[PDB]
Amino acid sequence: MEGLAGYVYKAASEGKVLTLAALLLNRSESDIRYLLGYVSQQGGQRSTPLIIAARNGHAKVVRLLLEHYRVQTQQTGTVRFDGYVIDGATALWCAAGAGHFEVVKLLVSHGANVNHTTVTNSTPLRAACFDGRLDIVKYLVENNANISIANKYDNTCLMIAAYKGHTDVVRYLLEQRADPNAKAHCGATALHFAAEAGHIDIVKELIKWRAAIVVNGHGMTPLKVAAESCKADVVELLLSHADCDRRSRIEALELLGASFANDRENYDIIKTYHYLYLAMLERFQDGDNILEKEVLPPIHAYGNRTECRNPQELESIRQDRDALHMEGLIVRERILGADNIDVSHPIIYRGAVYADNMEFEQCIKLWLHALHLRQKGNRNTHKDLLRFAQVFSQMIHLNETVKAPDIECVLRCSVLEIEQSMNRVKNISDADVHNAMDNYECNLYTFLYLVCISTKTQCSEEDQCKINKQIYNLIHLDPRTREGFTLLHLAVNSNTPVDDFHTNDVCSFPNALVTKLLLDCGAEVNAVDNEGNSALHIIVQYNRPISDFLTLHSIIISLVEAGAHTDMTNKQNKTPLDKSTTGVSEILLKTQMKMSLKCLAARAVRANDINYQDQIPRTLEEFVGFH
Amino acid sequence: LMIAAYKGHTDVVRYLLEQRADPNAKAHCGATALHFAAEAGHIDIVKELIKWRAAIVVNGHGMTPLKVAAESCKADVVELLLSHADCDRRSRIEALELLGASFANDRENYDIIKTYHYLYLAMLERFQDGDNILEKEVLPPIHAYGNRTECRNPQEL
Amino acid sequence: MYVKLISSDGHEFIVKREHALTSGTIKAMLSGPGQFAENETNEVNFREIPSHVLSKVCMYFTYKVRYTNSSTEIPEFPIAPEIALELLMAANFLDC
Amino acid sequence: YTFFPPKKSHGSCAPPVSRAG
Amino acid sequence: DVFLMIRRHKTTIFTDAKESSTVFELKRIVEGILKRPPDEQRLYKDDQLLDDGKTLGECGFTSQTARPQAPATVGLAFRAFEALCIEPFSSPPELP
Repeated sequence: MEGLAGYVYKAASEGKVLTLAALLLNRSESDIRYLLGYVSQQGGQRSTPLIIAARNGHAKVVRLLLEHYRVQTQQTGTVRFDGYVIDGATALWCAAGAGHFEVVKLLVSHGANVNHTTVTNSTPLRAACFDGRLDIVKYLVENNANISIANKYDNTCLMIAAYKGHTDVVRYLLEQRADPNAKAHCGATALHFAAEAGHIDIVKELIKWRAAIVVNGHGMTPLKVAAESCKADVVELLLSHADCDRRSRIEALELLGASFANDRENYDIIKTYHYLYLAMLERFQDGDNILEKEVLPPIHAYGNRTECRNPQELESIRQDRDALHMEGLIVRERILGADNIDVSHPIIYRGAVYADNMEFEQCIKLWLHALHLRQKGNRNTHKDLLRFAQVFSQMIHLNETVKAPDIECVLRCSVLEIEQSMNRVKNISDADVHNAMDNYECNLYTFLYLVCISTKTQCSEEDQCKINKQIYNLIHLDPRTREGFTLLHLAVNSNTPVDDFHTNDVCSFPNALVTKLLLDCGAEVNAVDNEGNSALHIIVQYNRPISDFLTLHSIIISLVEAGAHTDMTNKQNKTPLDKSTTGVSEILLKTQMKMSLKCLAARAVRANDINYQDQIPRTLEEFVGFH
Repeated sequence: LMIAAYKGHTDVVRYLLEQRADPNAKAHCGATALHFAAEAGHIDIVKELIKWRAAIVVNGHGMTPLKVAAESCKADVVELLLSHADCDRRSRIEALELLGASFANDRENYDIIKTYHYLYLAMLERFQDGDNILEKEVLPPIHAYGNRTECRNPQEL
Repeated sequence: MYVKLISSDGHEFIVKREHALTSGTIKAMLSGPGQFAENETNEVNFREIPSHVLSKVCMYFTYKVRYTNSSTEIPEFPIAPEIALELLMAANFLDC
Repeated sequence: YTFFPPKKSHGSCAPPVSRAG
Repeated sequence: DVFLMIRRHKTTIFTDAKESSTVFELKRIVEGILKRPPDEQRLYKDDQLLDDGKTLGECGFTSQTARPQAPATVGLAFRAFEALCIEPFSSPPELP
């Protein structure tokens, strides 16, 4: 039974032998086998009592269970609670991930499962390498288990040991003559993972095993990755690999200096200048067969600089920090192209710093260029749009003007990103549908915040027309949330979430200007949700009729003038007069009620319950449907 | 309790009322600890006192705490006091009218659109029943404010 | 000056022009080649709906003329259950 | 200076508001 | 401002009568709209004769009784006067 399953789970959790023995006996065989071969749903996650016994290092109770019964370790369970909680793993997987050697050895001694394959085909060796215990890895290797198991993206245990700090695990893995040239899905052959966390010993061990250098899928060498991670030690080690040439040395120094120019943890402008001057000196070190810096066309977002082709211009900007950071951004963009994953993360950091230092217009340009690059890369830029809305609301709250073409550009980019988000949501059925829908709702909320900011900015007539065109384009795809909420519903609802940043000071929902702009852009005023509520149904449920009576009056006037039905019904057959829950909203709706004979006739038809099917025009059938 | 309600320190007054203080604390001027909160627009303090049921009583100047809240242009406390479920209608019409009047002429709060909308809502709520119409009793026109005679109709408003 | 509404049973329903101008298709029927600019009949035909729905439509026209802005307490319009689903189609056809 | 009346505080100083009231 | 309905065997008129008014005004307007002299016209309301222009209230209708939702039926009698031969409208069909 489920209660008996909980009882035996609690008995096995405390590591008590006699309590579990008294709760796993005096019964038949089928119930006992069900008890020892099922998971218990604890805290929203299903887990075997053996899992919770191995997690606490209760080796005696599970050993006596193996002695007194024939319980197997092949039970399907989760992996860990560290942001994964995916099922399919065996009990030996969590035993190896629990950092307890004795439970692993007793599970191996009775029905070893060293070659378990989950949905991600992760062996217990993966969990042992994640834990970082040498003895468990050694015993699992001695248990005749393959060490060359590659996942769907080729998650080799050597790669995940190089990513972690366990140099002992990776050195034991390479001591068995494992292949270091293991290709991954992204082309990372275990050196990009090694030289990303600044593991000098792991990188030295892999270079000792001659892991070789190959450019991955993103067009980056492992040395370029090392320079990207702001780790000088691994760069200095890789520069002595004897196969680097002149082309990949000065560019690696420039990439390291650019990474040091704009980073959160590692921000040293003097180190950046020293590395840049060293790279410039190494370029102009002989005078013959000179390796000149390639000159990209100037970019408006990065000021108006034209790189540093000379040591003189590099020297003159030693005391000017922002020009140095712009130069670092320029050389990073030149080296890494317009296709790297982390190409805009230093740009994001610099924009955040600029906003924190009240430098806004340059921050706006930098974040606009970063958004353009990320949209070129086709990634989830919901957080970038959230930052856009936050900085725009901060500028508005600080009584600072906002450039209308910038608003139009970020609105159009957000519209396109919402289009691809809708395409992804349509494509995604059940893999990450919750995350996709959360990003969908976040994109909708950010668009609403941007619209609210745009309503509070003085803009040109052409700029206003372009913004209205963008809003028209977004509405004419009809985005919807989980509970059928259109964009108009979100602009009318009082329960629309507002971000904890400066959006609270400016973007307040319900907002009359947002709804007026949406209806002037041709939003569907009669659109219903999953629950049948219209925009007029939600606006009467507003529980603050007098504090912001301006907002309520303007939005009801706009909804009625746009053509909302002041008499339609939801799925619960409730008129917004009846669903008004407020005297003021009821009175405003009654004042704005434009009565018609069709409405009264349909309401009397619905109230008296007359079968209207196949007796009315088809377009009138919908009229009976909501009236 | 009275000064804590007047001041913005909601923690102090909430601790005082949680320590079983007096909710009906009369002052020399008649302000029973609700006017001090509903003069500075502290919505949370009024919420805390209503949770503790501070009760509504007319002060010395012939004003309810709702009347003071309407006088100080603070609309949110006016709403909260109207949602007390013991208010009747006439108090609601006069409170909305006083809120519009206070919004008409004040230093910190001066928004004539708020005055027009609140007076419109007061007139519509007043002329809601159709029958049993609550016609406004009007003082005779005073030469100081021009020669107007209020707005007894929504049309003239 | 007065609009003469006939029905399928030949019952006349002469009402005021301003009363009958609320319904859009009534205005359309009066316009076109049907002005009859001698303000004596202004007659229109209805060869598809019975007389009781015309009676209800005329009473609704007087209702709308009387109660369009008179306070906010609009009186309850009387609709019989049997005549329902016929006044609805008539109202849709009259765009009332 | 101008003509702006500083009496909005005087309408609120009639309540006993001070260090002591 | 009481709404009245005047019905012959086939035709029907919808008119509004002021509360502070008499029957003479409605007789005049029905004479103008029906080109018949007032003496020929008879207000056989509720199978009862009525006077010419004395008082609206004594005739049997008030503001509440003859509401615009359903004004009271008034039969018109003409000299050969005719009886109350008001032909009823068509019966609505029964419920499905």
